[PDB]
Amino acid sequence: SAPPTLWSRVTKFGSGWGFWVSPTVFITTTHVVPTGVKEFFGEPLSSIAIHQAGEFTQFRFSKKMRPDLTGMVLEEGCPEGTVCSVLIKRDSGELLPLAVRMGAIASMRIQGRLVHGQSGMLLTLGTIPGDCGAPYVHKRGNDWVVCGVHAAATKSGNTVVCAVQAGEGEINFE
Amino acid sequence: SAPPTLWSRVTKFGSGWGFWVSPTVFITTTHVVPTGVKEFFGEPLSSIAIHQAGEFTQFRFSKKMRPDLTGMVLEEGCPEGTVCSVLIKRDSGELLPLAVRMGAIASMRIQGRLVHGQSGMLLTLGTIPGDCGAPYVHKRGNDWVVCGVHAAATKSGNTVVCAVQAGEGEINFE
Repeated sequence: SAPPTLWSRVTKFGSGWGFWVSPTVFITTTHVVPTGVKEFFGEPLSSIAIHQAGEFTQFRFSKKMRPDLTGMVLEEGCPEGTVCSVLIKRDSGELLPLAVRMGAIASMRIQGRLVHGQSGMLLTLGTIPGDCGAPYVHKRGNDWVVCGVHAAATKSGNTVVCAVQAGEGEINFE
Repeated sequence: SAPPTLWSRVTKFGSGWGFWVSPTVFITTTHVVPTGVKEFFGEPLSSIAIHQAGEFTQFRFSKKMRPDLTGMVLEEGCPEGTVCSVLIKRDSGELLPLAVRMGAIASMRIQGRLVHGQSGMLLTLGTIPGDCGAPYVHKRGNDWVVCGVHAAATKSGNTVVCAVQAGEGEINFE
């Protein structure tokens, strides 16, 4: 079970959520990012290094925004076959950690677009519209690491997709 | 473990393999299908109903080619999260059943192309060039069913991709 400080990194943001990886680094899902604003968390956009790759968005602020936090490992994608936890917060405040077995990084057709991400199968009460941005995490030893942020899910809800940093690894026909 | 008759359905074909689903139906991987020939298994192409969808190829012959076989269930894709077996035959005759936990149906970038298929993670000695066409199977009760045919694999070999019948199911941003 995630400690309270880990949950405290999960942060309401735009139409979804985001995650404080460190005092200065915040990750979220591209499509939830508020548009037509001049600031994020009170900081002018120009003072922020905003990196975006498909559905994966990262902010690095020039000042410490969460100095209470230690830096956490951000993996480029979740270990295939690993059971990760999606740290879902609901608007009510309810915490809903969901266990998901991670699959492959690939592109999924989502509402007309081919979206690069990583799929997983819900093991656990699933994800719902508004959950986008919630972090996918797992433990390595006594530490938690984050590997993706929630983006989408199948109609049944049994399959979820998170945005990741990793690109398209080498696959060959056999 | 698969019975000898199940293995007997796995059939050398072109640059890979194919699988007899029934006395008249044979499935294989599109890219292994021999080109510039007039017959398959001694039957004129015109007497064959050849169906192709991406890397999934199916033949239905107009005569019984394997009357020794009972019809087997062909699933449109493998159950996500299920441990399937890839029934690999090697050119030497060696049988190499590999256990693979199946992931999501999606598109993978493979040598420049976005290829529709289903990925899985090798659990078990992996797949090698020449294995394409080998069936992905699992048991339901006392029966075996087939759900895909081998197409490709990552450089590490830890991730494999089979061609399937199923199309792109509904996914929505959350």
